[PDB]
Amino acid sequence: EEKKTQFRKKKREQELREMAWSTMKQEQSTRVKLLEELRWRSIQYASRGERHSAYNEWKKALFKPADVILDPKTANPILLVSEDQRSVQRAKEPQDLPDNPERFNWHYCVLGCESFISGRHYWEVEVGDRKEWHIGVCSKNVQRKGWVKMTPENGFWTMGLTDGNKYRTLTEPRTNLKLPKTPKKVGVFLDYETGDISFYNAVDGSHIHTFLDVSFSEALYPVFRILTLEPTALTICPA
Amino acid sequence: KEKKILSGEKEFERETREIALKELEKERVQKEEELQVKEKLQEELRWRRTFLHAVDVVLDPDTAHPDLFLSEDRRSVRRCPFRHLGESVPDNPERFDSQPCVLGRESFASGKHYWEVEVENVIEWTVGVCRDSVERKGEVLLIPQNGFWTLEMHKGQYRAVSSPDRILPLKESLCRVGVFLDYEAGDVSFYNMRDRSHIYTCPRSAFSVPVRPFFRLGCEDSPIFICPALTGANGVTVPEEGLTLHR
Amino acid sequence: KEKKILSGEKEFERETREIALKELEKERVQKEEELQVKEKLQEELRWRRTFLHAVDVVLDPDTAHPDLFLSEDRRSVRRCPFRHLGESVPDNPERFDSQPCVLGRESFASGKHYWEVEVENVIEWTVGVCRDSVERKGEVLLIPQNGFWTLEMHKGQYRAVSSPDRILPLKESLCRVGVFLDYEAGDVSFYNMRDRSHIYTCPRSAFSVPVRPFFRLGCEDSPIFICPALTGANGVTVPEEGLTLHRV
Amino acid sequence: KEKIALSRETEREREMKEMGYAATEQEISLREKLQEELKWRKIQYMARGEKSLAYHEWKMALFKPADVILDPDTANAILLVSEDQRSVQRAEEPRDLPDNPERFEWRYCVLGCENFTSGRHYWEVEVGDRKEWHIGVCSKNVERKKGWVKMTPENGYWTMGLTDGNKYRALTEPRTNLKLPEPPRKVGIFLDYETGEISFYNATDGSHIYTFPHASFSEPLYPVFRILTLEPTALTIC
Ligand SMILES: C/C(=C/COP(=O)(O)OP(=O)(O)O)CO
Repeated sequence: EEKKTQFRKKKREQELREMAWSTMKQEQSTRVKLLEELRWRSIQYASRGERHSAYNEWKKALFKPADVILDPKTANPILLVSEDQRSVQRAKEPQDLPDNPERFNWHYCVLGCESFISGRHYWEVEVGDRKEWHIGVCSKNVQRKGWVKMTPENGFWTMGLTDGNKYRTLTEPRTNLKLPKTPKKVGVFLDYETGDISFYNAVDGSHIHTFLDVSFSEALYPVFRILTLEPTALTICPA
Repeated sequence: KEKKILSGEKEFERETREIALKELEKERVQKEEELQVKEKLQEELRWRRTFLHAVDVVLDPDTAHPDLFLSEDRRSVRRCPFRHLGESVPDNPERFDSQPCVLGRESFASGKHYWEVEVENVIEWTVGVCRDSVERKGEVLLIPQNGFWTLEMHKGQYRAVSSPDRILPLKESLCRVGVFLDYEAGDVSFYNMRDRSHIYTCPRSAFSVPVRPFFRLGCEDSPIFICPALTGANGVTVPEEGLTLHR
Repeated sequence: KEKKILSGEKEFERETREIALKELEKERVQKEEELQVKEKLQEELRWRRTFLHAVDVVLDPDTAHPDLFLSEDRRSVRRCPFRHLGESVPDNPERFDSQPCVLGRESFASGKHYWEVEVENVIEWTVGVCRDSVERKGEVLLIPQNGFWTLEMHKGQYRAVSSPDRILPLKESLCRVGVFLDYEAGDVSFYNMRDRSHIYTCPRSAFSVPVRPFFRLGCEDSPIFICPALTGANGVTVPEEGLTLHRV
Repeated sequence: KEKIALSRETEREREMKEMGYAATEQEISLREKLQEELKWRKIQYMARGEKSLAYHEWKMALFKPADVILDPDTANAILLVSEDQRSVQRAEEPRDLPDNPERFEWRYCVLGCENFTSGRHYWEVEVGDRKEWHIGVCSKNVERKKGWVKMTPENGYWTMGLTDGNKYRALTEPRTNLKLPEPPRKVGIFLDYETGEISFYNATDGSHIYTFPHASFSEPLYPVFRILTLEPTALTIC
């Protein structure tokens, strides 16, 4: 009878050996992936790389392109969305639309369609020669009915321009940014596991701002905000 | 007979299934009808929620400081020179003891409201809004961190939330002042009701509790008047010739 | 053999029964919550209209005369001669072509409303309330018989519903005028807005039809302004110091 | 024979499992080392945005510290090296020294004993209120006799000098002058042989000063200190 028990133990321990080898293989793959990723990170950080010889390269290497589409079901009744679902405009008078429980009734915000759970993504937005805008990311369980301050402690990570000359990031209390140039296109980058949100200038390559060391526990959406009536619209560059 | 008797209850089980199913059916239809009526009510509220209301305030003689004299209509007050020579006013928990202040009687929790006050021929006064849960015994500081949103006149200058570093550069003396409240936006605004010109707007803050009007009088022997709401011609007779110049 | 299978299925049948009971109690608790929210809704509706409503008046350009000039915000009107000539204005069934009058955009069915008008230096004006089923194509006398409840100024005197035996003995010039409406009591009143004093009240009548604001401008190039409702600070940004002396 | 065969197969599978686990441990150790380096570089770059106090921590991690000892046999006649072989002060007149090919006949340069074949290294030198000096690295194959070798980064010399206390300029073509509002009193030199990078930093507040162009190395280098003006302020190495 001891032979049968030895056979059973041999089978079980063989299965443990198989699981050990599988763990080994995942470890090796993770190591080689981390090595190549670190090389790409090094060439990205290498200097203040701004002569386009890196920005395109490291953006296509370490971040995947995302297609962002605007849904009318979230827009405040003031806003207008195009047939391509790419641009946003402000109307003179509010429209008459039903009060579904996923619409911004007070703020002037429109959300995207898809959510982000894990990974590294990016997108590009055209601001043109506007005088007022705010862009960023937001959580899913944020408050949509009423007034709530746009703050990371409430679920908003945004920045933008007001008054035609004042650039700022929306924190408690608000801070002032000092740029030596006029951004015309803005690139937004998101890294989930690390907790990194980055705003870049997409025409030359300079660096604007970075939210870092934040623990996300839910899903994230892109968010846009406008407050003025202008002949210029907010365009989302396709990819 | 065990098989037969144990199979005898399949009809009972079927009956129980049946009654459960019909109960589910009337539950479905009933809840659908109730949902329809609720939807109609919600539509009416959505239409009616975007209006501005003009209110009329009557003062509350329970929170009044022991040294304040109110008119019989409860629409004017004055600060009297130690009128308590033989008068006793008991100290209930809702009565101010060290501050000469009066509160309104209505509590708001939604929507937009506004009202008007006449401050002509007065020297020091304070007008604004306050939370109902504010400390009333002992000296307190009228600061938005405690729940007070006020505008004041002090030593010939116009003061904001009572920080002495943001005096306002007004051009003439104020005669009629308007207070405007928007609850869902954390909006408290002060207007001048001669040109209907915007004067001041306080930083937005979440209320989370009902709010009440707040008046404070700092001078001696001087009245403040609250303008009543427009009532038209109710309680009076309109002759066929018409009513002209009613007082 | 059938007894064992019968016992095996009987336990499953008895086990599947309680599905009904959790379904039932969940239905009951949800019903209780819905009834609570409905009663709160009804209570706040009852706390709703018994109030006074300050209205935001915007004029519609499909009722105006082919002679009046309107502002781009639809809150001002003036009378100008030989400016719209050569421009084809459609002949609508609701267009005025007899008298220079404009109507408001909102209709009223119940409750109390009031608004204000600015008549600083206009020489001939008429303001009031008209039924939305009045004659628009003919020279209708502005009298309460056809459905006009108005106040006007004519050649330097303030007069009532336009019977010339109702001259109002005013004592000062009128700069801002308030108009008040109460549907249930059939009440239309006119107020002087400098000190909030009463000017006139029209004889009681039943409307039975939705009513609208009504403005008529005489021979004068001076425009008339309608005071907008108080908005506060919506659509603007508030710093941590506050918003001071805001001019649009 | 069957029971012992099953037992020995069990022992063989046990050995399989244990060496698989050992290889797993070595692999996770390598991965964790890579993770540490990645995070160190991340904060290094993020601090380089404006400024930080992190400067005097991250070098303890990325590059190994220096014990640089001067070589008197490479010391020029007009410079006297202290007995510690750590600091050198310019002397008035070239002392009695036999001709040495390692000694710069025209340049007033001193080379250290050790050789930087590979790896990453750094060192700080205090200047205080120094009026003129030149700092950097140079290779062995270069010319140490002819004085006509101009200052370019491609002759084996990676150097920069401060002159008058108001031009902190690199020894390249053209005369690249770099602006620096605050006159530092201690400067750090960072060498990366694998990628051929030279970094010139200020050891007061972690202010970036200069980055050389990406030219790959081909030979181990040696430290170079050049003094052309006699000034009481000296140079000390840390
Ligand atoms: C109407 C506007 C509200 C802005 O309120 P805030 O005062 O919070 O402005 P900000 O400091 O930029 O967050 C957006 O709808």
